[PDB]
Amino acid sequence: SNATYKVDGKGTYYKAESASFTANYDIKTRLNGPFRSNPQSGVLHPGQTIKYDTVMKQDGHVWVVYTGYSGKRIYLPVRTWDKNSNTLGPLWGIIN
Ligand code: NA
Repeated sequence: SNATYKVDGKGTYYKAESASFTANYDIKTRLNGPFRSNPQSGVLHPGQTIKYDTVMKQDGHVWVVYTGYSGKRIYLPVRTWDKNSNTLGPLWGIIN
């Protein structure tokens, strides 16, 4: 897997990707990195749209990363990911 991703020191796969994401559920966002155990930043509600710059795979999900007003980095899970099969669940929103 991950021929066109890189991998960081926590084993998170990442690559640059510029697009928007419109949520279709209340999706919890995280501070610090793409782990559900991290401190919560907040939520996207259905119909809210963010512009992201990086896609990551960690903690059972694909995540996208964007920047808050204050400059902080915010990590948003968008679908499930199975690492051993290299397959993805359905998106929880709309890309672009
Ligand atoms: Na992991």
